[PDB]
Amino acid sequence: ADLRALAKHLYDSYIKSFPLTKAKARAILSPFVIYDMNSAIRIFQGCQFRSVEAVQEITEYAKSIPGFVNLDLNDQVTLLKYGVHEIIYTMLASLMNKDGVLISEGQGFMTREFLKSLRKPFGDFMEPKFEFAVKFNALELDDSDLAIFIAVIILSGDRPGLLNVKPIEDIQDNLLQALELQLKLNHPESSQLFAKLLQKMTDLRQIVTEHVQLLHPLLQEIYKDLY
Amino acid sequence: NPESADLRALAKHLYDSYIKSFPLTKAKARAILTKSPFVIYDMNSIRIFQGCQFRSVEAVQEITEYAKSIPGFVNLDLNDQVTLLKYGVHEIIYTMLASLMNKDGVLISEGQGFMTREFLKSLRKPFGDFMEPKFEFAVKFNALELDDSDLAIFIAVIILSGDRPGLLNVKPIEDIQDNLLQALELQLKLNHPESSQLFAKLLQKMTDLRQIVTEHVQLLQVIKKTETDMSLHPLLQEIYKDLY
Ligand SMILES: O=C(O)[C@H](Cc1ccccc1)Oc1ccc(-c2cccc3ccccc23)cc1
Repeated sequence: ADLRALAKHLYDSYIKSFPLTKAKARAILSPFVIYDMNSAIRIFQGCQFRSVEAVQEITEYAKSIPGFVNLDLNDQVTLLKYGVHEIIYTMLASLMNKDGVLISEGQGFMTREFLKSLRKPFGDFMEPKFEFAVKFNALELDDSDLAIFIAVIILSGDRPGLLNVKPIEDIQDNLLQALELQLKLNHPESSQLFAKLLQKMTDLRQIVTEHVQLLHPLLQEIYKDLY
Repeated sequence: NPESADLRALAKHLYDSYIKSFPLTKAKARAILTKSPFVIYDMNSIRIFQGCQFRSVEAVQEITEYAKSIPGFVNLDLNDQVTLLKYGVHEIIYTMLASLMNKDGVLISEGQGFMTREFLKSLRKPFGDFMEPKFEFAVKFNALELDDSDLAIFIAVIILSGDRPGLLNVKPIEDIQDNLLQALELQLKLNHPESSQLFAKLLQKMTDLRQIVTEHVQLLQVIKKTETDMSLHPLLQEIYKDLY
């Protein structure tokens, strides 16, 4: 059918857009372990720099989603604006376990306790994403499921200020069918995977809103607006 | 298929419990909105907020009665019963509230009145924005064209969520929600054969549900201290105490 072609195309584009896949993360999870100060504001700013990296990679991945480049430009702008943060957290889950997260494209690993011990502002920076990551990682998704999931996420017709919702929901419809079939084929004995996955978007958005809540002139200019 | 039959029996039980638990259903509300209400559209007729607290508390009682009928719920560990009710009852209040709203206003007083959206937008201090997020949700949610038989399973699903903060025995809850989600899927396929992937879109609406409740929590924090003379009910106070 159409849905396996769509799923293979999306998987191939995910492999090509994202250097460090979930499979490689699971493989690792040897990295340099950062467990304390001997191994503040530098960690937070580094996370924002990695985030701008990732925004660029995600936008490139979005352009490969069939139909997306054809949409009205304002609607592509606002879909990426509100989608990239939820996708960043979805992809960050791939790099985490209960004890820490892999950083630096897989060569480092920083511990959850070292992150939890930072001074007042930065001590809760990461803790909601660890709490979420444990739940999301319990779904035991792999890369081919995530490739379709994040596309679904990008094609969300509820973002405020959308000009033309109809083609976007049409595409998300195709994607949703493709995802449902992908999860039936890959996870036979995972009874209601589709529904549980869609439920996870509620925690995704709650993370995003809480993180928005918590939040050199040329550098200031590069790393403003898209977080 | 033999399993679809079991899901049908579950759906029928849930629907029957819904009808028994909520005196004013979506069907009656729609019938009244299209036997006719008195309309309130300006002052000529703080008080409204206390009315909303009285109705909220009554809704909490009705939803607790419904919850007791969801198969398995009363057999759960009493602490998880308290946690699920604490985290689910407001999502359910806004869900059922959408049934009573259209673009222009909302039914009040057991259906005998209708208060206009603009009037509710014109209220003083930080009260003008009380109903707006609800009207904005209601317009999108009513667009799904759900009926009582769909809603009855949906709100059960909303109660039995295994990601609620602080649950002890997640396993029985995810088993119940798995069952309820199969039941809802079947019901929506049979009852709305032509609406494509309605199940996915309904499940996606839970996101806006949670955004409504967390924004209402903030607004509540801003409301209670401006007017130290205002009063909050212990039931709602205890539901909001911990939270997020
Ligand atoms: O959240 C809920 O339980 C309901 C939901 C709901 C929405 C619409 C119609 C019916 C019910 O909203 C409420 C919002 C406000 C107050 C309230 C009343 C009196 C004094 C207050 C002082 C500080 C804060 C809140 C106060 C009660 C319920």
